Amino acid sequence: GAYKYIQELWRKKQSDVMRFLLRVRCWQYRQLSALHRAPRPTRPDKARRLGYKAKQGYVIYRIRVRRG
Amino acid sequence: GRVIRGQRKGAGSVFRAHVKHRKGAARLRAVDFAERHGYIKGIVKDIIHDPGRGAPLAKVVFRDPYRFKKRTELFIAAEGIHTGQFVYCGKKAQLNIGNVLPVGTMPEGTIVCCLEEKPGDRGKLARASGNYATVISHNPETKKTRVKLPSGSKKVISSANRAVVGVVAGGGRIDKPILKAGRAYHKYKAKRNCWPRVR
Amino acid sequence: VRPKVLMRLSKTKKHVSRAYGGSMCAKCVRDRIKRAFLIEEQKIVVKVLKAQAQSQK
Amino acid sequence: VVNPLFEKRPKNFGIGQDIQPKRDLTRFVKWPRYIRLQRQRAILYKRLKVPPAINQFTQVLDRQTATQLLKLAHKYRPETKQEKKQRLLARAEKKAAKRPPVLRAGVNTVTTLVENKKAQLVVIAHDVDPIELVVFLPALCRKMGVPYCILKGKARLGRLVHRKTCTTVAFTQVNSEDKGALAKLVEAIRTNYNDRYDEIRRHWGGNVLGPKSVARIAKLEKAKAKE
Amino acid sequence: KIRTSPTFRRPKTLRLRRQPKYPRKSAPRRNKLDHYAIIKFPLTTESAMKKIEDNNTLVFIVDVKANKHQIKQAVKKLYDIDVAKVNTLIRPDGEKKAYVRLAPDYDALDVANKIGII
RNA sequence: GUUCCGAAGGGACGGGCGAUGGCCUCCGUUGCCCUCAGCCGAUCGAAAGGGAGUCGGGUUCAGAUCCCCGAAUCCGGAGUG
RNA sequence: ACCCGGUGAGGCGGGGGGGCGAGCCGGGCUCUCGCUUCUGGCGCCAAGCGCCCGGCCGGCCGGGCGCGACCCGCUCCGGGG
Ligand SMILES: [Mg+2]
Ligand SMILES: [Mg+2]
Ligand SMILES: [Mg+2]
Ligand SMILES: [Mg+2]
Repeated sequence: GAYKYIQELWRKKQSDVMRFLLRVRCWQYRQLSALHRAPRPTRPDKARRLGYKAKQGYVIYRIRVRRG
Repeated sequence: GRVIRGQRKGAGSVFRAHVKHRKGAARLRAVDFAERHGYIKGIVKDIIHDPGRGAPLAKVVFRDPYRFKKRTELFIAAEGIHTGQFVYCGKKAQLNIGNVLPVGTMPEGTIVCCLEEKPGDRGKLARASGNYATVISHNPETKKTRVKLPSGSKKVISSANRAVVGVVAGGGRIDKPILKAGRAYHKYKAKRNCWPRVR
Repeated sequence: VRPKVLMRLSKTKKHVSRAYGGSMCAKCVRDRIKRAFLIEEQKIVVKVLKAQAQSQK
Repeated sequence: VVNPLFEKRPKNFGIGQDIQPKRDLTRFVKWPRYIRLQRQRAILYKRLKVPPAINQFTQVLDRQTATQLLKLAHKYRPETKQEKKQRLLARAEKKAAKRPPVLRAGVNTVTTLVENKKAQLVVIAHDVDPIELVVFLPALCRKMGVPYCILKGKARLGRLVHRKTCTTVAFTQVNSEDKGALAKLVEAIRTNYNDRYDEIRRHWGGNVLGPKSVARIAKLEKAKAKE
Repeated sequence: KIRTSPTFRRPKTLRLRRQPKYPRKSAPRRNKLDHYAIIKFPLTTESAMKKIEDNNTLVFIVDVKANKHQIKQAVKKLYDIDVAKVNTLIRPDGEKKAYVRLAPDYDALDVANKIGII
């Protein structure tokens, strides 16, 4: 299964690949608003192990919190 | 102790500016293609007085180059201007009182009013009655100009921001002594609530 | 009259029979006519002088 | 011969002279935030130094061979739901009175087939919107020795199956009449992808400036070249 | 196509009409302020008598919700008499006193005898 | 916070298409398309500011430019005008 | 990236093409410019040219597309960083 490979990918956050992904995604999220529905989870494996299913009735909201 | 008066002035309760009878913001026209490449002209329709400001304002009419309209604007009236006069706006308008053109084109030693401190700001510097700035020297590479401000300071300015030729009208206003507290009271009533100062 | 009364009036009691009737006075009307005509004549003159100079050069 | 009353009236669009015509302004419009964001995301992709593991998806299978790939895949389409209904009825009457080879869709199915070496070639869509779901798959395919190609369009890749989208498909078993065509496709694809993976893993991307910046740099370097 | 204006503006989409799959409430509300509950009873004071004898009017009191049009329609239906005009005032007690002037070809005194107030 | 980081308009002369009623004439209701379209920001804020158009005589116990009589006037509407 | 200013985010960067100069044997090269300055007037909703098409009877009536108004581009233009 690909979910395991995605799991080690996301555990290698300091790698240049994941660092590039995180930088680009953070820029885009910052450009968006503070509270908006995502069309689908960004981390499907993490969502699945947190209890998300690809069914009608599960929604995902991407939200931004001020730091400090 | 208590909050002091100079500390209360920043809350803006009774220390806001009295701005009902003011005629608008005195701003140069927005930069555009015509002003950046050639020029356009306008007729000086009115010369009016707004409360709280020493300099008079010139109400000028241009014609919109993109649709069938006429645009009205308010300039800080340079001294010597008059109604029925044509004022020219743009890069290559010739150099005479009332015109506005970038400071990088005018020769050194030029007297200027309503100087624009950053390009596009529509005039910020030397716009009080009788004040002016001087174009000291140019620098083509890096496109920068030295300007002497009415405070005696010298500043480096981008050579592509506009400026009105001439001195601001209404000069010599502070040479007349206010003879009485009534005159001072009326002077500051049209500006804000700060006059009767206590030691 | 007070401005909202002008609805009841007829047109002849509101304007005069002339170009810019009831909106601009006769003196400035005639100066506008003269100015437009003489300006256009001067423009024709400068155009023909420009053409003559182009031919000369 | 015609009316002298017909004359032309040229209109001079000089500075200040006349009102300009309504020309095209599509590159000066104030666009909505979503359009602006989605355009400058691509601009950012072209700016930044993209690591080779993400760069590798830009180098894509060419159109001319992709058409044979798709026409061969069109034979092994999985059954539509109505076709499955027909066959389920049909088995019902034949019981009341062999599994043809097909494509295997889904990143999970494809990756488990590849790591079991049950796959014969793998087609990967080039633009999965988290790239991380497929970014690891070319290297895995190389080490298992399975030929892989990168195809334009998850939409047209999932048009093979009868769904909206599909990330990867896998040829795992075909018929005799298509073994030769599959062999030709596999040899071409392995020459293009499998045998270059050193340069694929060491080929960075992006790092190209804007047209205005590169033009200004070109003018400056031309000046210094002349003198 | 081309864009001649530098402003993007929201395009005009299509808005369907309600096609409800069941009425929200089952039945229409019965008209409660009808011609019988709209006029309650007429005044029979000395002022009302003088008004009916002199001005050829009638005097009723009604609930505060009635319009002059509603009042005159109700008077026409209940007493089959034509009405010239209506003047209403909300009395300090709370009801709405209505002076209803009839068409000249009817007689207020006759209508009052018919109704029963005199 | 009140125009500031909004895809902030549900309007319109007209033209075309589609249906309808009325002596299917001509128009109207519309339904779709083409074309035209800055607003300074929803909304609240004055019984002394802005704001069309009613006056005279008589009448009660207590109401009158309000009721009765007589003279007016404004606004809106009107297929067939 | 991030920050500031302006606008109804209206002509930005290259390239072409054309005119005026300078100099070299009708030629290319570098540079430059592209139309508004005597007057308190007017200026929009295309003339013109070219290519198609339709309806009625060569004529009448009614449409469409392009040049006029150059092309290609990835940051709305500038200033910081
Ligand atoms: Mg005080
Ligand atoms: Mg008259
Ligand atoms: Mg109100
Ligand atoms: Mg009032």
